[PDB]
Amino acid sequence: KVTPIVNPSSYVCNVCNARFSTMSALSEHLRSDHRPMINNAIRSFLTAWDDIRILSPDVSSKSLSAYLDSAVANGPELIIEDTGLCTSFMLLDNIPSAHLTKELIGFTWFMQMYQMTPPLPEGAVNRIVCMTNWASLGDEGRGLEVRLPPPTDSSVHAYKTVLSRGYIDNAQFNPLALRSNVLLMLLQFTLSNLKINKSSTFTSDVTTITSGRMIRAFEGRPELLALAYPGRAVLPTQTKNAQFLSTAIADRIGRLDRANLIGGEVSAMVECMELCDALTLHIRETYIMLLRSMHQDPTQIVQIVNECANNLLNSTIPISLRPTILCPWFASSEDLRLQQVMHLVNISSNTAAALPLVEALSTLLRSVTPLVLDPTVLTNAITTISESTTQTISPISEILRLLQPMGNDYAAFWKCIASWAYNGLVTTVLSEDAFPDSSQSITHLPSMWKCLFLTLAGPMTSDPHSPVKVFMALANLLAQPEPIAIGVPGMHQTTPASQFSHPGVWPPGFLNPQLINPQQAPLLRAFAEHIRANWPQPSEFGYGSTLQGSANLFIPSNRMVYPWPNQPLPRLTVAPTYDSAMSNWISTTIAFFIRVVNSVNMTATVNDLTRRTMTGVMTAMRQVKTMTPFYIQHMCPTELSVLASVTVTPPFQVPFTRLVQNDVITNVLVARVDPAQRGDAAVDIRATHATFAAALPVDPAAIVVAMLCGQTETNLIPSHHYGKAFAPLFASNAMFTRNQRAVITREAFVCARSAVAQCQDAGFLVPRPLDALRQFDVTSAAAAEIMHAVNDAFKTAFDLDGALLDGLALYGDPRIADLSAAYLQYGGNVVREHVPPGPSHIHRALQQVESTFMAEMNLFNVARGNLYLVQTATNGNWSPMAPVAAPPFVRGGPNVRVVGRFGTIVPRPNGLEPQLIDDGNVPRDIAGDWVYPSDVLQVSVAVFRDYVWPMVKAGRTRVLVELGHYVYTLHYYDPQISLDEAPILEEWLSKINPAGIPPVPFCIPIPQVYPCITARRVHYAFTSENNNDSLFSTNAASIDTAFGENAAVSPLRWPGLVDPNYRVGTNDLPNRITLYNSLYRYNFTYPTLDGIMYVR
Amino acid sequence: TETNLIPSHHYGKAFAPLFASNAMFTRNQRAVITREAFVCARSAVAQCQ
Amino acid sequence: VLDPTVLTNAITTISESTTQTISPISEILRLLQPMGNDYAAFWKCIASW
Ligand SMILES: [Zn+2]
Repeated sequence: KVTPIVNPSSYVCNVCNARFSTMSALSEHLRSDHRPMINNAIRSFLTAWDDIRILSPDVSSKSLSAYLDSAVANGPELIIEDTGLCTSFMLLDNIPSAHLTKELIGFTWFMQMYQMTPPLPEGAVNRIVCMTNWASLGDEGRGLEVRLPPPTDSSVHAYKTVLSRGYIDNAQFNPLALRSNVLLMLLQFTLSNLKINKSSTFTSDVTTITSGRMIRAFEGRPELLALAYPGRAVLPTQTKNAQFLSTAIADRIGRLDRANLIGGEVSAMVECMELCDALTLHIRETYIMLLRSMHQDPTQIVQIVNECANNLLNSTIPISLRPTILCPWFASSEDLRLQQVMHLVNISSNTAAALPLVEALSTLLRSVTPLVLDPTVLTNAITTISESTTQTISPISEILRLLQPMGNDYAAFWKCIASWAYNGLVTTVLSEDAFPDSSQSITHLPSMWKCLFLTLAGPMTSDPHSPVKVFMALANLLAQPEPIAIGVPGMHQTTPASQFSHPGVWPPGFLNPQLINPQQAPLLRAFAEHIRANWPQPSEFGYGSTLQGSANLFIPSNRMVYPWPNQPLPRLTVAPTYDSAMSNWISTTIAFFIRVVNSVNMTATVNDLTRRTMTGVMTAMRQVKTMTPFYIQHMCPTELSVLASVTVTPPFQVPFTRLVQNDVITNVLVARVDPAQRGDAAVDIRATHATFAAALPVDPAAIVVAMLCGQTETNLIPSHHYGKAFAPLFASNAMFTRNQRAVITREAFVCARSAVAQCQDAGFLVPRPLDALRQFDVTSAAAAEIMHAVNDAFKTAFDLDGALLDGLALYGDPRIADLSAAYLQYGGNVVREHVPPGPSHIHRALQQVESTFMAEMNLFNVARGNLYLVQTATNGNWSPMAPVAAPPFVRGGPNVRVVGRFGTIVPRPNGLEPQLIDDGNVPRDIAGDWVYPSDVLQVSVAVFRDYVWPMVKAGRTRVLVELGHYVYTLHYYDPQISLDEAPILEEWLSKINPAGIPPVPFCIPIPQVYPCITARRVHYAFTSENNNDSLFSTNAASIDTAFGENAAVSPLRWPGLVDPNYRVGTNDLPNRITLYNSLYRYNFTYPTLDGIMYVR
Repeated sequence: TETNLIPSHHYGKAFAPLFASNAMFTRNQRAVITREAFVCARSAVAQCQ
Repeated sequence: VLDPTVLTNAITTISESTTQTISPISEILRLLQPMGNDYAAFWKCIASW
C-alpha cells in the first residue's frame, strides 16, 4: 500500500476503544493498563528505561579495563576543524506572530515577504537556548553534543545524565543530584566544542550592502550567510529587529587583518568578526593553546627522531620556510608518566600483563638482531674432545643430553633480554625443573653440569635472588663434603635451592665469605669468592630524546639501567672479543669448575681419565669464540635503546642490584588511591599499594647455547645493520601515537578527578564555582557513575578505543583518585615516586564554563532563586521571570514561618482550623506567610495539596518554596482569552514524588502588538530572583509591542556590533556572554612525517 | 549501598510497615498477664508447702 | 545491598588460579564461591548482639 504522509490524528488503544489526540497520551494509557508485586516491576521497567542517550553511567561494565597493543595504536581525533561559525547559542523563536489571533495589515513585517531570510528571529517570544553546533558545518562533529529544547518544552532530559534513571521518572529532574547533572552537561558542552576554527573563503562584498568588505563567503549555504552577519541586514520597515540593527556599525564585519606570509600560499591566520559567543571562542582558543602544547617545530623533531634512533638513521629536513605546520605529537615527560601508571592500573597485576609486554619487544628484538645463533659450534667444540669409549659414563654424551631442546627454543634467550626493560613488572626466574635435585651428589654427573648451566645463566635472568640460587645449587650438591651454616632454621643446606627466594634466607657465608672456613669448606668459600667478585656491574644508558621526554617512573627520564657494563655501538667490522664482563663471567666459572673437577672430592670417586674429559669439555667451552659476549656489551644496548620507544609501551624499569642485601627489590608497587584521604599515611607500603607478581621460568640450558654459542656475519657493520633494520619502523608518525594518547589520558584524568571532587564536599584542591547548587548523594557509587560518565565522554569526544580511566574504579572508590608508584627494598627503602597530573588545558576550560554558567544559569533553562506561590489575580502585565516588585516575605521576616522536617498538619476538632508544625516543632496556623524547603514539600505533597494549597487559592496564605536552583518550563497563553493557572500548577504538584520534582510551570502572556482588551486572570507561580536572562527580544517583526514587556534586543549582548567604544579583542566573559566577537580562523596544513623529513 | 540513597527516605519507607504491627502492643499485654499469672502461681506453690 | 563483585573484580585480576597455583589460592577461591543464602551469617551475627 501507499506509505502514509501524515500521522493519525486519533490514536486507538485497541484494548478499550479510547481515542487519543497525542501519542504521548497513548504512551501513558498503554503503560497504565500493564499495572501486585508483579506489575510494579513491569511498570518500573517501562518507567526508567531509555537507551537513546549517549552516556551510560548506570551501565557499569565490570572489568572493562584490558590493555591491548591495538588500543593505544588507534590515536584520538584531535584535528577536527570547524569550517562554520563558532557559536553555541542559537536565537530560537518560540512563538511566531502568525500564531497571534488578531492580525491586521502592516503591524508585523516579515523578511520572508521580501524573499530574504532574517538575520535575527522574528516572532513574539525569542529565547536564547543552548544548542551546540547548530551552525557548525565543520567536518566530523565531536559525537556527544548537548541540544537543549526551548523553555516551552520540558528540558529535563539534558539534566538526567547521571544519578537519575532508575530513581526518578521521565517527567522529573533530580534536584538532589543537580550539581552532578549540570556539571556533566558542561563537560558535554565543552568536549562537543573542542574544534579548530578554519577560514573558509573570503570574497569582496560586490553589492551595495557593505560595498567592498571582505565578507565570509558562505558559498553553498546562503541560509547561514544571513545569520552570520547581522550587519548586512536589509531594514525595510521599522521592525523591532530593525530598531536594533540600525545601530549596527558598518565596519564590524568580515576579515580585518589577514596575517599572510607567502604570496600564493594560503594565509596563516585571518582575524575576522562574525556571529560567535564569547564562550565557545574561549573553548576554541584554549584548544589551539592545548594543540600548540604538543607541537614542536620541524628543526627540533628531527633531533627527536635521530636521538630516538640513536643517530644511526638517515633523516634529513629541508632548511626553508613552512607557514602552517601544526604537527601535534609531543606530550611532555610528565604526561607520559601519567599514562604509564594508567597503563599499569588498567592491567591485571599478575603475570597476565607483562607476558604480552615482553614478547612485544622480543618479536621486534629478534627481527632486527644481527646475532645469529648456530649451536653447531659448541657441539663441534665438545664432540672433538677425546674420550676412551670403554667407560660406562660418557661426559661428552651425558651433557649434550642436557643441552638440546627438540624445537628451536632459542627465543627464550630473547625474552630473557626483553625482560630487562620490564624488570618492574616481571622478574625472570631460573626454571625450577632445571635445578639439580637434593638427592644426587656431585659424583652424579648430569647434576653437576646443571650447576654449570645455572652458574653460566645466572646474570642473564633478572631475578634478584639469582646469585643465591646459583650459590646454593652447588652448596646443595656437596652438602656431605663441605658443610656451612644456612640462615634461619627450617632452611637447611639440602633445601633444594629454589626456596631461597627471600632476602632473609641468604646464608651468612654468602654475604661474607670470611664466615666460611677454608679449613672446613675450601671449595665452597671460593664460590662465594667467585660470585661476589665476578657478578656483573649494573650499568645504565639513555634512550629516546630529552625533548620528547619519557615514561620512566623510578629511573631518571630518558635513561635505562642494564645488568651489564655496556659500551657504545661500533661502526667498523666486529669480532668476538674476550674483554667483556660476559667473558669475565664465563671464563671464571670454567676456571672455577676446573677446580671443582680437579678437587679432592671428585678425585676419590671419578676416574682420572674421565676426569680429564670433563676438564677438556669445559676448557673447550671456555675457548669457544662466540659473539654474545660482544653482543650484550656493545650491540644489544643500542637496540634496547631504540626499541624502547617504538614498542607500544615504554620500559618500566626498577634499578638492578648486584648482591646487596639491603637493596633487593622485594615488591614493585602501584596504587590507585593515595594514603592521605583514607587514613593510611604511616602504615607499610605493601598495604597501601598494589603489587606486580609476575615471573618467567627461563630455562638455563637454552641460555648457555645462546650465550656460549652465538655468531654473526663476518663483515658486519653494526651501524649499517641497525640503520637498515630500524628504517621501516621510524618512517611513520605512528611512533608518536602514545604522546597523543598521554595528553588525552591526562586531560581525561584531571577533568574526571575534578568532576568527582566538584560533586563531593571539599575534596581535592579544586575550585568549586558550582557549590551553590544542590548535591546530596556524595557516595562512592554515586561518584562512580560520575567518573564512568566522564570516561564515557572522552572515549566519545576523541572517539578513541583504549582503556583510559578504567580501573581507577577497580577498588570501587573513585572519590580518591591519585596515582602513586613505589618499590620496597629489603633494607627498608620505601621510595614512593608518585606522579601528579600536569598543567592541563581542558580543566582550565571547563572551569571557565562553570564560572560563566553561574552568571547565566537562565540561559541553560535553569532558574535560580526561590519560588513564590501567592494568588495574584491581575489584568495587566504579568512577568514571573522578572518580578518588578520587591519579593515578599523573605525567610526570617516579620511573622514568616518555616515548616519542620516532616511537613505535618495536625487536625483540630470542632471547627478549629488545622495547625501546621513549623521548624520549632510548634503547631502554628495555616493562614499567613510560609517558607517550605524543597525536600519537605517532596514528602508532604499530599498534605500540601489537600490542606494548605486550597488556602493559597483562597488568597489567605502565601507559601515560599525554598529551593536553590531549578529547571523552569515556561507556558504561554493568549491574554485575550481567560486563564487560571491552577490546572497548570496542580499538574506540577501531582507529579512531585519524594524522589524528584518536575520543572516549574510559569505562565507568561504573549506580548501583543495591539492595545487590546485583556481578560482578568489568576496566577499563582512566580519567582524571586530576576530569572529572565534568556529572553532575547520580546517581539520582533512587529513595529512596537503594546501589552507585554518592551524587552527589545539588548545591546549588552552585542558590544561587537553596536557599541562604538568596542575595542577588538574584549569580552565580559565571567559575566554575560557577548554574541558577536572578533576571533581568529586558521589554515593549518597537517603534514605527515614524509611532509617534514626524508627517510631512506 | 544504593546508587541513589537518602537515609531519611529509606528508613521512613522501611519502618513504616513495622509500626502498623501491634508487636509493640502485644508485648505489653502478654507481660501484664504473665505477672498476674506469676503471683497467683508463686503463692499457689507457697501456700501448699 | 551485599555484592562481592567490587571485591571479585579487584581480586580476580591479581590472582592466577592455574594448576600450579591452586594450592595457595584455594582458600580464597572458597571465599569467592558465590553459593550463599544472601549472606545470612552476617545478619545473624548482628542480630545476636
Ligand atoms: Zn486500554
